[PDB]
Amino acid sequence: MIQGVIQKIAGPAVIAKGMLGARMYDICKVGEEGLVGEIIRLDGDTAFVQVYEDTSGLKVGEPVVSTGLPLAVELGPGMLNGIYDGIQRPLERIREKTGIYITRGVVVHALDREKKWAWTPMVKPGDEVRGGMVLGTVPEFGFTHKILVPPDVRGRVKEVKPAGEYTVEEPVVVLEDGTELKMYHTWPVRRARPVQRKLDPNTPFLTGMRILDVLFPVAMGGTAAIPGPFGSGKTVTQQSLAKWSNADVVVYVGCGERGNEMTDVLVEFPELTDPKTGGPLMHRTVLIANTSNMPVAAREASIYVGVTIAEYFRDQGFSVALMADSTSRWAEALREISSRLEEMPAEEGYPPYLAARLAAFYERAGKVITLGGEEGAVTIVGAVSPPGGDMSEPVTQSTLRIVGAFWRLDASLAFRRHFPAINWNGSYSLFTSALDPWYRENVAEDYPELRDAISELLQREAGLQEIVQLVGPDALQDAERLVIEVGRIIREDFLQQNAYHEVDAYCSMKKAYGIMKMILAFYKEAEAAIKRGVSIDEILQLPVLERIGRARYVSEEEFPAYFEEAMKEIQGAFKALA
Amino acid sequence: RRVNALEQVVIPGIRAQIRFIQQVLEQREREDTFRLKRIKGKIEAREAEEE
Amino acid sequence: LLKKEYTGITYISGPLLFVENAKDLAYGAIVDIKDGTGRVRGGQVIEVSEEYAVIQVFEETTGLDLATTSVSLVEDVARLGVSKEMLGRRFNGIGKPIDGLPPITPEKRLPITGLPLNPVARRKPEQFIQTGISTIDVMNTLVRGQKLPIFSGSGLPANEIAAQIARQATVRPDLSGEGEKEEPFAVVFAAMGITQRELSYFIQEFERTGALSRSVLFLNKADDPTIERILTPRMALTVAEYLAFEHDYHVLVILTDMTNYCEALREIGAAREEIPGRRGYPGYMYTDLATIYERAGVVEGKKGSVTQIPILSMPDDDRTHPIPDLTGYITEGQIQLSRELHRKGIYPPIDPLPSLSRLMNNGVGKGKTREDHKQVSDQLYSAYANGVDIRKLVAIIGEDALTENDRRYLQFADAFERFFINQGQQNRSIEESLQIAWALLSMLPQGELKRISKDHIGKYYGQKLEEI
Ligand SMILES: Nc1ncnc2c1ncn2[C@@H]1O[C@H](COP(=O)(O)OP(=O)(O)O)[C@@H](O)[C@H]1O
Ligand SMILES: [Mg+2]
Repeated sequence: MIQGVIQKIAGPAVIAKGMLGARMYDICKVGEEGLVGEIIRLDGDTAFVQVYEDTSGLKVGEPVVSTGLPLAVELGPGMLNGIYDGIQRPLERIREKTGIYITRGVVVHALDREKKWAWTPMVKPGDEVRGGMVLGTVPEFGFTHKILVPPDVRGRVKEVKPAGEYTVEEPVVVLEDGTELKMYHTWPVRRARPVQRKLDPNTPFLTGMRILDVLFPVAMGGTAAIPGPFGSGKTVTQQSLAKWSNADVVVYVGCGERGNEMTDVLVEFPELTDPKTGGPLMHRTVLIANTSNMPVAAREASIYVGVTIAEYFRDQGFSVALMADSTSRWAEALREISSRLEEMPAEEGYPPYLAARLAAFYERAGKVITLGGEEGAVTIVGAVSPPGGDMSEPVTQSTLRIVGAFWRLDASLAFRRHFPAINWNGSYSLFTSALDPWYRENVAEDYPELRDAISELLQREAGLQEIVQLVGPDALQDAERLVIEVGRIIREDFLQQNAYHEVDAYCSMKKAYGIMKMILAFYKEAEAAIKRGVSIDEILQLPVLERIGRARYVSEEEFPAYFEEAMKEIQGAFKALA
Repeated sequence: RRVNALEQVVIPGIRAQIRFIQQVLEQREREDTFRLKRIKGKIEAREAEEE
Repeated sequence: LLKKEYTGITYISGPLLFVENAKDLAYGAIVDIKDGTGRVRGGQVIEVSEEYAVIQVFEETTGLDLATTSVSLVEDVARLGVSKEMLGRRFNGIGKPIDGLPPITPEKRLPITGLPLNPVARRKPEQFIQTGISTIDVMNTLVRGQKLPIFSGSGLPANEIAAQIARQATVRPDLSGEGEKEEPFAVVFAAMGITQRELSYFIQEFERTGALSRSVLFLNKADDPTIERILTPRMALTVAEYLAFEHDYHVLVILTDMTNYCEALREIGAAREEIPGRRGYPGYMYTDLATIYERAGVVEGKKGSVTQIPILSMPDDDRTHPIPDLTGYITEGQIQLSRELHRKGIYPPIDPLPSLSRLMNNGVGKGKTREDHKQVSDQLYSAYANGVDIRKLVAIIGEDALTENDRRYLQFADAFERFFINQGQQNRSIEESLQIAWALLSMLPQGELKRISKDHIGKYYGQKLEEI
C-alpha cells in the first residue's frame, strides 16, 4: 500500500508527503488512531487529505496509509430500523463501546455479521446473470429483500447454496469464472447507480397536508425545496411527511441540525403505526444523523450515503422518499474545505462549483425502469436555511433552477401561529397539469374545477387586500365584503392544519374535497342571498358557519355522515333566511 | 387619513429598502477588497523564488 | 515530567508568532511564553508543520523580542481541573481564583472542548419549570434541558429578568407526583466583557438571595485581554457537564452578552485572514456557536440535567443580524424583549409574538400542569394577533369607524397588555396565570373560540378580573 507521513496539520485538513502513486478521491487512514480521510489534491510528492474526524492532538510525522478505494457503503439486508453516522457507522453499536460520548477512531461494520438470514434461491446452475438481476429473496420486517447482482457483474452461475440460514458474508452463488457473490456489495457513493430508462411521473406523492396536496402537488419521482427562516416550520413539515406519506421506505438525513430532533424520531417512531401496514413505523425508516457539533467534513458524506441508500432501495422495486434536513450546512462544509484549500471564492465565500454539486444531487431523483425490469422511483424534498430569510442568496437561487416544486415559507404567518405557514402567493408547482387525469378518476370528475374556483377566490382576496388596509373594510360594497369573509374562512378553516392534533394531523383527499365543496356552496348561497338584498351581518352571524369551522377536526370515520348533514343544513339555513 | 397613511406605511418601507440596499452594496465592497488582499500577497510571493 | 523549551522565534506580528524548530508540538497544545523580564504569557498552537509552527497569544505582544523569548510546552490538550469544592468560588476566566482563597485540588482533568453527546444516549426533556412569569410559563414554557436565549436590546433590562428567573425557578413535582422535596438548582455564571456596574448588581443580587453558596462564577471583565473571552464559556460548560453528569446536580448556566463573544471571534478571524461571512464575521461561526449550545440536555439513565439561558443584545434591534440569526438556528427558542412595551413602563417587557419555545408540546398536557394549557395558549396567540392588527388599522382610520367586534378585540388587546404581561416582581403560580388567562378570554363571545374544544369551554368561562 502507498504509505507516507504527515507534513502539515491545519484544522480539518492534513497534508501528507511520500504519497507518490496515490489516486484522487481515495480513502486514507491518517495518524496512529486511523482517522478516515480523502484525497482531494495531488501536488508532486504530497497529497491533500480532508479528515472526517477531529484532528486535535495530532503530531507531524505520524504514518498515513492509503486504502486505494473511494468512499463506499455496504448495501445489503439489515439497513432498515437503524440509525447511522455520516460515514455509515451504527450509533447504537458505538454506544455500547464508548458510552454517552462519541470518541474518534471507532471502527464498526455497517451490516451485522452475526445475524442469520433465511435464504431462498431463485436461480439455478447454468443460468446467465447480468447486472441488476435477482438471485434470491430474504425476509425482513414485513418486506421481501432481494439479493441483487452487482451492476458490473456478468457471467454464468456454477453453483447455488440451497435454502437455509446464513450470514451476510457467506457466498450463496459462485459464478463460472470463480467470482463469489454474497448477500451484500459495496458501491462508491459519488457515482449514480445505472438504470434502463427514465419515465414521466404521473402519480401523486401524498403528504397528508391539504395545502401541499391540493394547491401545490408534487408527483411520484419529482423534487421540491422548502426554504424558510428560523421558526417557520421546515422540520415539523418534514417529520409529518415522514409519518404520513404513502412511500414504502423513508430515508431521513439529518445533515447538520439539532440532536434533540434526532432523539424525538428515535423515541416516537417505534410506537406509531405504519400507514399502509400493521407494523411499527420505524420498521420502514432509515436514519442518517450528523448533528451540528459533530465534525464538519462529515456533513458532505452523509448526503451521498443517504442518496445511495435511497437509490439502492429503488432498484428493488420500492418507492422511496428522501428528506434532507438542511443543505445549507453542506454548502458551509464545502465553503470551509475551500477556505482551507486557498481557492478563490465566487460569492459569499462559496466555492464556484456549488451549483454543479447541487445539480448532481437533485438529478438522482426520478421514476425509472430498473435493470431487473421492475419499476421504482425516488422523490427528494430538501430544506434550505437562508440567512435572514433572504431568498436571493446563492444557495436558494441555485436550487430553484433544478427543482420542480417550490414551497415558500413566511415568517409573518408563523408569528400569528398560522402553521404550516406556506405562502400561497410566492409558491408554485410544475406537476399540476400532469396529475389531472389521475385526479379525475381517483378523486372526482370535477376536482380541478373546484381547485381553480378556490384559486380565483384567493387571488381576488389578495387583490382586495391592497384596498382594505388603508381605506376601511366598511367602505367596500357587500359584494366585496363577502369575498373578504369567504377568504378569511378559506384561510382559517381549510389551509390551516395542526400537526399536533389527534385527528387534524392527517387528511385524506376526499375530506379535503368535501371541505372545498362545502365552502364553495356556502359562497354561492351567500351571493344569492346578497342578490336578494340581505345585509351581510345576518349572514356572518348565521349558525351554519360554525359547522365549517369545526369540520377539519371531524375524524375520517365520521366525515361521510357529517358532510351530508352540513350540506343539507347550508341550504336549509340559506332558504330559511329572509 | 392621508397624513396618517403617509406617516405609518409609506416611510418605514422606504427606509427598510434604504437599509437593505446599503447592506448589499457594503457586503459586495468587502468581497471585492478581499480579492485584492489575496492578489497582493500572491504578487509578493511570486518575486521571491530566487530573488 | 521534564520540560522542553524552544528558542527559535523567527517572526512576530500581531497575535501570531512563528517558532522554527517546533516539530514535536501537538496541534492544539497550550504553551507558556516567557520574555526577558520574567513575565509569562499563554498561547495555543493553531498550525504545525515541518518548517515551523504558528502560535497565537492569549493577550498583547508588547515586550517580546527574538533574542530572549522562549516557548515552553505545558500540555497537549487544553484541560481544566474540576472538583466538587468549586461551589462558592470565583475565577478570572482562565481558571485562576480571584477571591483570594487557595486553589482547589482537582479530582479529574477534562478537555475544555468537550465531546459530542451520542444522539442515541439522549432522552426527551419532559419536566416543566415554573419560573413565575406569566408570559413565559403559559405561552413559552421552559423545560429542564432546554437552551432558551433572551434577545435583549441596547438599554433593556435583560439582567433583571435573568436574575428573577434564577431566583424563582422551581419544578413543581406535585402537579405530576414524580418526586418530592424541594431539590434546588445549582447555578454556573459566566460573564464575557461585562462591566463593573452590571457585575456589582449581579453580585449583590446573588448575595441577597443567598444562592452564592451554591454557585460558581467565571468573570472576564471588559478590560481583560480579548482572547480570554473565547475560553470562558467552554470551561463553564465543562464544569456544568461534570457536575450534572457525575454528581446528579441540576445546573443552570447563564451566559452574559455573547455578542461580545462574537466580536471576540471576529477579531481573531480577521487576524487570521480567513474567509468572512455576511457582515465580516468568519464563515465558521455556526459551528463554533454549535459547539457551545449543544452541550446542554438530559441523558438517559442519569439523574442530572443542564439548562442554558444565554443573553445577547440585538444590534440596533435588527433581528436579521448574523448573531441573532445564527443563534435562532441552533437554540430551541428565544425570548424577545420589546422597546415599545418598555417605554410605557411595562415590566417585564416580554414581546409575545416573536417569542417562541419549541419544547412546549411535550412538557404540558394531561398528567402535567393541566389539559387546557395548549388550547388556551393557541387562542391567546390568535386573539392577540387579531387585536394587534385591529390596533394598527385604527391608527390610520380612527376609532370612529370600528365595528363592535373589532372594538372588543382592541379592548382585549389593551387589557391583555396591561394585566397579563405587566406583573413587576410578583411571583405568580401556574394556576393563577391560567386563571388570569381564562379571565381575559371571557371578553370574547363563545363563537370566537375556535381553537378550544367545547369540553373546556363552560368548565372555565365567564369569570371576571379579580386581581387588584
Ligand atoms: N404544522 C404545524 N402545526 C403546529 N405547529 C407547528 C407546525 N409547524 C411548525 N410548528 C411550530 O414551529 C415550531 C418550530 O418550527 P421548526 O420545525 O423548528 O422550524 P425550523 O426547523 O425551520 O426552525 C414548533 O414549536 C411548532 O410548534
Ligand atoms: Mg429545524
